[PDB]
Amino acid sequence: SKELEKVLESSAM
Amino acid sequence: MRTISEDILFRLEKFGGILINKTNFERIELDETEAFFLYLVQNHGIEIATSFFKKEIEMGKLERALSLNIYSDNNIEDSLNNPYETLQNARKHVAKLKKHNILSFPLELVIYPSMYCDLKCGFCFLANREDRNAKPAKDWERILRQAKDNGVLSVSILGGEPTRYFDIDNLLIACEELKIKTTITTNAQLIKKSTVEILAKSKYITPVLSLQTLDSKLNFELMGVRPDRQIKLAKYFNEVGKKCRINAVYTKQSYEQIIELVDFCIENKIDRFSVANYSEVTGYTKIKKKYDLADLRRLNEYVTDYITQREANLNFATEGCHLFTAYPELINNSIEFSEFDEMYYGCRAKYTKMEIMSNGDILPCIAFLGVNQTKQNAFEKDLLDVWYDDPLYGGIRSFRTKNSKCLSCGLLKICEGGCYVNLIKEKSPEYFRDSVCQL
Ligand SMILES: C[S@@+](CC[C@H](N)C(=O)[O-])C[C@H]1O[C@@H](n2cnc3c(N)ncnc32)[C@H](O)[C@@H]1O
Ligand code: MET
Ligand code: SF4
Ligand code: SF4
Ligand code: SF4
Repeated sequence: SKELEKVLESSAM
Repeated sequence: MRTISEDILFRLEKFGGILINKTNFERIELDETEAFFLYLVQNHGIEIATSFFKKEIEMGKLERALSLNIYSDNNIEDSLNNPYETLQNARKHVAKLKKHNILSFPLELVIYPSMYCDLKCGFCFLANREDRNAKPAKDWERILRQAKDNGVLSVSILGGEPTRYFDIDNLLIACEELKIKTTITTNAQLIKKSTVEILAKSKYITPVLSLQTLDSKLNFELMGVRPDRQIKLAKYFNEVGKKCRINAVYTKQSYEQIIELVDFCIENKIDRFSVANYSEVTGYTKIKKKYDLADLRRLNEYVTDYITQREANLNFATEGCHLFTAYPELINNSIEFSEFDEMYYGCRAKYTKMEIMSNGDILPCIAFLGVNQTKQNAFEKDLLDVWYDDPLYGGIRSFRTKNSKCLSCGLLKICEGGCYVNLIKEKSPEYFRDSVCQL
């Protein structure tokens, strides 16, 4: 979830 | 220690409130009690706020809020209203946010004061880089003031080449004076000495340099210029002790070329090195897109391993919409989001982002630059009014996919079939799954 949160935070321009 | 610090963002939300530290962007979700308390602090000061909620403090409800390092002394004048009316407006505001079911205001504002650019990058998402109707900084100041008052988190100055914008210096000074966490992204070719000086001494503004590679041959192919100017300016900011970042678009760099950039960022103490997904969403890009989001993850793995194995330190990041689709192992139906995260993660155009073109056009995203629908004017209408009633926002916010696979996807609520702008291009947007999705 910490890993998922980092990826989701980066999922943007 | 009388009021909320300028380095902290506090906002009422439909679920209570949100707290964000502007130095690292870590969030804290608040209940109504905490939110209304801090709302009084914001408008009346700690003494009035604490007196009002004495019962709640007595019951231990506000222990966390009082303990947080978010307080300071400001020159801002308190509200002329009675604290009871302020609390009255708070309840009305929260109820309104519930009815509209939206975040209160965008966290990310992106302004394009001039679409003019001196370069013509083959990967540029803009259709044209000409502009003869750019507004003065004074007109943009009115925009920034609205953004600050309604709880924006950060402002990004783009274009176009913003350092070629005639009134850039005043615009930057305006951001500094309003204490808005700001970034400006530039090709660094003909940046003025006055502009560099303002940035070097700035507390609230961070420069980002657009640089694809140290390889002089390849960078010229991609940007039409050598890397010399970006390299030179990055060194300068280091020597004067100013934080500076670099952003590259992943077009056709090799791994060895990326690593060359990584090493450069390490030695010159770059504050952040980002590699962006090459986005075709606007439909104006020229260079062929070689790599996909799965390839972007592949690069992330390779670079992070290199940094670790070489025992180096660098704030490295890969960025792009729907990048999570390249992480299938992290996706499942047990994923549960908070009320805020569900509206924040995924497509930022829905509830967290606003972009304003040089002519005042308000877009939920730059992706709407290639959408043939009417856009409201920021120079003639309040941002907040548009944030509520705008049809483009309403369309992308209410869009729901009917795709079978997506309906069973764990990230359905934050994705809805992929990029909304891509989907509406297709014959049946609600059944089409965006091709960027690697799942
Ligand atoms: C989109 S903004 C913000 C980028 C990134 N989020 C950051 O932290 O700076 C500015 C960058 O967009 C890049 N850019 C231009 N055209 C692009 C495209 N078609 N796809 C992706 N990035 C692009 C420019 O090179 C510029 O460095
Ligand atoms: C569309 S790019 C906008 C910012 C600047 N022209 C750069 O490329 O760095
Ligand atoms: S420098 Fe920025 S605005 Fe100018 S062409 Fe390159 S990417 Fe586009
Ligand atoms: S496009 Fe569909 S399947 Fe792919 S991540 Fe989004 S919702 Fe899930
Ligand atoms: S509209 Fe498309 S490009 Fe813009 S933020 Fe949402 S997913 Fe990304």
